[PDB]
Amino acid sequence: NVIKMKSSDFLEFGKVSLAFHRTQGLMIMKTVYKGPNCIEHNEALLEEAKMMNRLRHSRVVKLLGVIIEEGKYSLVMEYMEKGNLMHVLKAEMSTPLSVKGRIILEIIEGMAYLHGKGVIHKDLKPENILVDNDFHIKIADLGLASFKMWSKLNGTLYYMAPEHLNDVNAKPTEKSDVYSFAVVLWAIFANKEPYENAIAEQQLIMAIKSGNRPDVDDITEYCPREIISLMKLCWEANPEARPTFPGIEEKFRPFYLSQLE
Ligand SMILES: C[C@H](NC(=O)c1ccc(C#N)n1C)c1c(F)cccc1Cl
Repeated sequence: NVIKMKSSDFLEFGKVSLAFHRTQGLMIMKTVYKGPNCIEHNEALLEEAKMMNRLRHSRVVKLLGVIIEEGKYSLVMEYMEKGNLMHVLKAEMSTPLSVKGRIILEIIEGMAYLHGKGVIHKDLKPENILVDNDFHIKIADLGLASFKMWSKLNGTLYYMAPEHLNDVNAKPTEKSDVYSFAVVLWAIFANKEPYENAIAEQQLIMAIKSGNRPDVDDITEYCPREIISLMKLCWEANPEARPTFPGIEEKFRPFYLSQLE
Protein backbone atom coordinates (compact mmCIF):
# COMPACT_ATOMS: atom_id res chain seq x y z
CA ASN A 1 0.00 0.00 0.00
CA VAL A 2 0.87 3.67 -0.45
CA ILE A 3 1.97 5.74 2.53
CA LYS A 4 -0.88 7.95 3.76
CA MET A 5 0.34 11.43 4.56
CA LYS A 6 -1.23 14.44 6.24
CA SER A 7 -0.86 18.13 5.42
CA SER A 8 0.12 18.64 9.06
CA ASP A 9 3.05 16.29 8.50
CA PHE A 10 4.54 19.11 6.47
CA LEU A 11 6.32 22.34 7.30
CA GLU A 12 6.99 25.25 4.93
CA PHE A 13 0.88 20.68 -13.14
CA GLY A 14 -1.33 21.26 -10.10
CA LYS A 15 0.05 23.38 -7.28
CA VAL A 16 3.66 22.18 -7.16
CA SER A 17 5.44 22.97 -3.92
CA LEU A 18 8.81 22.12 -2.45
CA ALA A 19 7.62 20.95 0.98
CA PHE A 20 9.61 20.03 4.11
CA HIS A 21 8.16 16.94 5.78
CA ARG A 22 8.64 17.35 9.55
CA THR A 23 10.34 13.95 9.86
CA GLN A 24 11.59 12.92 6.42
CA GLY A 25 12.76 16.22 4.96
CA LEU A 26 12.43 17.78 1.54
CA MET A 27 9.86 16.38 -0.88
CA ILE A 28 7.78 17.64 -3.77
CA MET A 29 4.07 17.97 -3.17
CA LYS A 30 1.84 18.12 -6.19
CA THR A 31 -1.47 19.33 -4.80
CA VAL A 32 -3.88 18.38 -7.56
CA TYR A 33 -7.06 19.63 -5.90
CA LYS A 34 -8.38 22.20 -3.44
CA GLY A 35 -12.10 22.87 -3.37
CA PRO A 36 -15.56 21.46 -2.54
CA ASN A 37 -15.75 18.05 -0.86
CA CYS A 38 -15.73 15.12 -3.29
CA ILE A 39 -15.28 11.96 -1.21
CA GLU A 40 -16.97 9.90 -3.95
CA HIS A 41 -13.66 9.97 -5.85
CA ASN A 42 -11.58 8.79 -2.89
CA GLU A 43 -11.57 4.97 -3.26
CA ALA A 44 -10.56 5.19 -6.91
CA LEU A 45 -7.83 7.75 -6.24
CA LEU A 46 -6.32 5.69 -3.45
CA GLU A 47 -6.42 2.57 -5.57
CA GLU A 48 -4.79 4.36 -8.48
CA ALA A 49 -1.98 5.56 -6.25
CA LYS A 50 -1.33 2.03 -5.05
CA MET A 51 -1.17 0.80 -8.62
CA MET A 52 1.23 3.52 -9.62
CA ASN A 53 3.30 2.85 -6.51
CA ARG A 54 4.12 -0.63 -7.74
CA LEU A 55 6.39 0.96 -10.37
CA ARG A 56 9.68 0.96 -8.46
CA HIS A 57 13.15 1.16 -9.98
CA SER A 58 16.28 3.30 -9.55
CA ARG A 59 15.42 5.27 -12.69
CA VAL A 60 11.80 6.18 -11.97
CA VAL A 61 10.60 8.62 -9.33
CA LYS A 62 9.02 7.40 -6.11
CA LEU A 63 5.56 8.24 -4.85
CA LEU A 64 6.44 8.94 -1.22
CA GLY A 65 2.85 9.44 -0.16
CA VAL A 66 -0.69 10.61 -0.79
CA ILE A 67 -2.70 13.23 1.06
CA ILE A 68 -6.40 12.44 0.97
CA GLU A 69 -8.15 15.15 2.97
CA GLU A 70 -11.53 16.89 2.85
CA GLY A 71 -11.30 18.86 -0.39
CA LYS A 72 -7.50 18.66 -0.43
CA TYR A 73 -5.69 16.04 -2.51
CA SER A 74 -1.95 15.73 -2.97
CA LEU A 75 0.65 13.41 -4.45
CA VAL A 76 4.00 13.48 -2.67
CA MET A 77 7.05 12.59 -4.77
CA GLU A 78 10.77 12.44 -4.04
CA TYR A 79 12.74 15.66 -4.47
CA MET A 80 15.02 15.83 -7.48
CA GLU A 81 17.61 18.45 -6.56
CA LYS A 82 18.70 19.53 -10.03
CA GLY A 83 15.21 19.76 -11.56
CA ASN A 84 14.44 18.66 -15.12
CA LEU A 85 16.85 17.60 -17.88
CA MET A 86 16.30 20.73 -19.97
CA HIS A 87 17.03 22.90 -16.93
CA VAL A 88 20.27 20.95 -16.36
CA LEU A 89 21.35 21.21 -20.02
CA LYS A 90 20.67 24.97 -19.99
CA ALA A 91 22.71 25.98 -16.94
CA GLU A 92 25.99 27.96 -17.00
CA MET A 93 28.07 24.84 -16.36
CA SER A 94 28.54 21.87 -18.68
CA THR A 95 28.81 18.10 -19.03
CA PRO A 96 31.32 15.66 -20.48
CA LEU A 97 30.34 13.35 -23.32
CA SER A 98 30.62 10.48 -20.81
CA VAL A 99 28.01 12.03 -18.51
CA LYS A 100 25.46 12.82 -21.27
CA GLY A 101 26.10 9.20 -22.25
CA ARG A 102 25.32 7.97 -18.74
CA ILE A 103 22.14 10.06 -18.70
CA ILE A 104 21.11 8.36 -21.94
CA LEU A 105 21.87 4.92 -20.50
CA GLU A 106 19.78 5.68 -17.38
CA ILE A 107 16.90 6.88 -19.52
CA ILE A 108 17.05 3.60 -21.47
CA GLU A 109 17.10 1.65 -18.18
CA GLY A 110 14.08 3.49 -16.85
CA MET A 111 12.08 3.10 -20.03
CA ALA A 112 13.00 -0.58 -20.30
CA TYR A 113 11.73 -0.99 -16.74
CA LEU A 114 8.39 0.74 -17.48
CA HIS A 115 7.85 -1.23 -20.69
CA GLY A 116 8.76 -4.44 -18.89
CA LYS A 117 5.89 -3.63 -16.52
CA GLY A 118 3.54 -3.14 -19.48
CA VAL A 119 3.46 0.60 -18.91
CA ILE A 120 3.59 3.04 -21.84
CA HIS A 121 4.69 6.51 -20.77
CA LYS A 122 3.01 8.37 -23.65
CA ASP A 123 4.59 11.74 -22.81
CA LEU A 124 8.33 11.24 -22.50
CA LYS A 125 10.13 14.56 -22.83
CA PRO A 126 12.87 16.47 -21.01
CA GLU A 127 10.36 18.01 -18.55
CA ASN A 128 9.60 14.46 -17.44
CA ILE A 129 13.26 13.52 -16.92
CA LEU A 130 14.39 14.71 -13.49
CA VAL A 131 17.97 14.99 -12.23
CA ASP A 132 19.37 14.42 -8.74
CA ASN A 133 22.26 16.16 -7.02
CA ASP A 134 24.70 13.63 -8.49
CA PHE A 135 23.50 13.99 -12.13
CA HIS A 136 21.63 10.67 -12.10
CA ILE A 137 18.17 10.72 -13.63
CA LYS A 138 14.67 9.44 -12.94
CA ILE A 139 11.74 9.37 -15.34
CA ALA A 140 8.52 10.98 -14.06
CA ASP A 141 4.88 11.36 -15.14
CA LEU A 142 4.51 14.98 -13.99
CA GLY A 143 1.58 15.76 -16.30
CA LEU A 144 -0.19 12.73 -14.82
CA ALA A 145 -0.75 11.10 -18.23
CA SER A 146 -0.86 7.70 -16.53
CA PHE A 147 -2.59 8.79 -13.29
CA LYS A 148 -6.04 8.88 -14.89
CA MET A 149 -8.13 9.56 -11.77
CA TRP A 150 -5.79 12.17 -10.26
CA SER A 151 -5.73 13.80 -13.68
CA LYS A 152 -9.56 13.87 -13.81
CA LEU A 153 -9.81 15.16 -10.22
CA ASN A 154 -7.58 18.08 -11.22
CA GLY A 155 2.15 21.04 -23.69
CA THR A 156 4.90 20.55 -26.24
CA LEU A 157 4.28 18.43 -29.29
CA TYR A 158 8.00 18.35 -30.08
CA TYR A 159 8.57 14.83 -28.71
CA MET A 160 5.27 13.29 -29.78
CA ALA A 161 5.28 10.47 -32.38
CA PRO A 162 3.74 11.60 -35.66
CA GLU A 163 1.08 8.85 -35.50
CA HIS A 164 -0.39 10.85 -32.58
CA LEU A 165 -0.19 14.25 -34.25
CA ASN A 166 -3.69 15.15 -35.52
CA ASP A 167 -4.97 11.75 -34.37
CA VAL A 168 -5.91 11.70 -30.69
CA ASN A 169 -7.79 8.43 -30.94
CA ALA A 170 -4.89 6.25 -32.02
CA LYS A 171 -3.67 4.15 -29.11
CA PRO A 172 -0.06 4.65 -28.03
CA THR A 173 2.42 1.74 -28.15
CA GLU A 174 5.99 1.21 -26.88
CA LYS A 175 7.12 2.72 -30.20
CA SER A 176 5.44 6.03 -29.25
CA ASP A 177 7.91 6.28 -26.38
CA VAL A 178 10.81 5.20 -28.60
CA TYR A 179 10.09 8.17 -30.85
CA SER A 180 9.96 10.53 -27.90
CA PHE A 181 13.34 9.16 -26.78
CA ALA A 182 14.84 9.90 -30.21
CA VAL A 183 13.97 13.57 -29.90
CA VAL A 184 15.25 13.54 -26.33
CA LEU A 185 18.67 12.32 -27.69
CA TRP A 186 18.63 15.26 -30.03
CA ALA A 187 17.86 17.73 -27.23
CA ILE A 188 20.58 16.25 -25.00
CA PHE A 189 23.10 17.18 -27.66
CA ALA A 190 21.61 20.50 -28.88
CA ASN A 191 21.02 21.86 -25.32
CA LYS A 192 17.70 23.32 -26.45
CA GLU A 193 14.31 22.55 -27.97
CA PRO A 194 14.08 21.41 -31.63
CA TYR A 195 12.27 23.21 -34.46
CA GLU A 196 13.22 26.78 -33.43
CA ASN A 197 12.62 28.07 -36.97
CA ALA A 198 9.26 26.39 -37.59
CA ILE A 199 6.69 28.74 -39.13
CA ALA A 200 3.82 27.82 -36.80
CA GLU A 201 2.14 24.88 -35.02
CA GLN A 202 -0.22 23.76 -37.83
CA GLN A 203 2.39 23.72 -40.57
CA LEU A 204 5.01 22.23 -38.24
CA ILE A 205 2.73 19.32 -37.29
CA MET A 206 2.06 18.67 -40.96
CA ALA A 207 5.80 18.83 -41.74
CA ILE A 208 6.64 16.31 -38.99
CA LYS A 209 3.85 14.01 -40.17
CA SER A 210 5.44 14.16 -43.63
CA GLY A 211 8.88 13.23 -42.37
CA ASN A 212 10.52 16.42 -41.09
CA ARG A 213 12.71 15.95 -38.00
CA PRO A 214 14.97 17.97 -35.67
CA ASP A 215 17.89 19.58 -37.51
CA VAL A 216 20.99 17.46 -36.98
CA ASP A 217 23.01 20.56 -38.01
CA ASP A 218 21.68 22.65 -35.09
CA ILE A 219 23.66 20.29 -32.87
CA THR A 220 26.83 22.37 -32.80
CA GLU A 221 28.59 20.52 -29.98
CA TYR A 222 30.09 17.09 -30.64
CA CYS A 223 27.66 14.17 -30.89
CA PRO A 224 29.02 10.62 -31.43
CA ARG A 225 28.13 9.18 -34.85
CA GLU A 226 26.36 6.17 -33.40
CA ILE A 227 24.07 8.41 -31.28
CA ILE A 228 23.17 10.33 -34.44
CA SER A 229 22.41 6.98 -36.08
CA LEU A 230 20.44 5.94 -32.99
CA MET A 231 18.25 9.04 -32.92
CA LYS A 232 17.53 8.67 -36.63
CA LEU A 233 16.53 5.02 -36.19
CA CYS A 234 14.32 5.81 -33.19
CA TRP A 235 12.44 8.57 -35.05
CA GLU A 236 11.61 6.60 -38.21
CA ALA A 237 8.10 7.39 -39.47
CA ASN A 238 7.16 3.68 -39.45
CA PRO A 239 6.82 2.67 -35.80
CA GLU A 240 7.73 -0.89 -36.81
CA ALA A 241 11.12 0.37 -38.01
CA ARG A 242 11.94 1.76 -34.54
CA PRO A 243 13.77 -0.52 -32.08
CA THR A 244 12.48 -1.65 -28.69
CA PHE A 245 14.11 -0.38 -25.52
CA PRO A 246 15.74 -3.74 -24.89
CA GLY A 247 17.23 -3.60 -28.42
CA ILE A 248 18.37 -0.06 -27.74
CA GLU A 249 20.05 -1.07 -24.46
CA GLU A 250 21.73 -4.08 -26.04
CA LYS A 251 23.38 -1.80 -28.59
CA PHE A 252 24.03 1.26 -26.40
CA ARG A 253 25.42 -0.22 -23.19
CA PRO A 254 28.60 -1.67 -24.66
CA PHE A 255 29.10 1.50 -26.72
CA TYR A 256 28.86 3.56 -23.55
CA LEU A 257 31.11 0.94 -21.92
CA SER A 258 33.69 0.74 -24.68
CA GLN A 259 33.83 4.46 -25.52
CA LEU A 260 32.22 6.57 -22.78
CA GLU A 261 32.27 4.95 -19.28
C1 LIG B 1 6.78 5.63 -11.41
C2 LIG B 1 6.37 6.98 -12.00
N1 LIG B 1 5.65 7.74 -11.00
C3 LIG B 1 5.59 9.06 -11.07
O1 LIG B 1 5.92 9.66 -12.09
C4 LIG B 1 5.12 9.87 -9.90
C5 LIG B 1 5.21 9.47 -8.55
C6 LIG B 1 4.71 10.49 -7.76
C7 LIG B 1 4.34 11.43 -8.70
C8 LIG B 1 3.80 12.63 -8.40
N2 LIG B 1 3.39 13.68 -8.11
N3 LIG B 1 4.58 11.10 -9.96
C9 LIG B 1 4.27 11.95 -11.15
C10 LIG B 1 5.51 6.73 -13.19
C11 LIG B 1 4.22 6.26 -13.02
F1 LIG B 1 3.74 6.03 -11.78
C12 LIG B 1 3.43 6.01 -14.13
C13 LIG B 1 3.87 6.23 -15.43
C14 LIG B 1 5.16 6.71 -15.61
C15 LIG B 1 5.96 6.94 -14.49
CL1 LIG B 1 7.60 7.57 -14.78
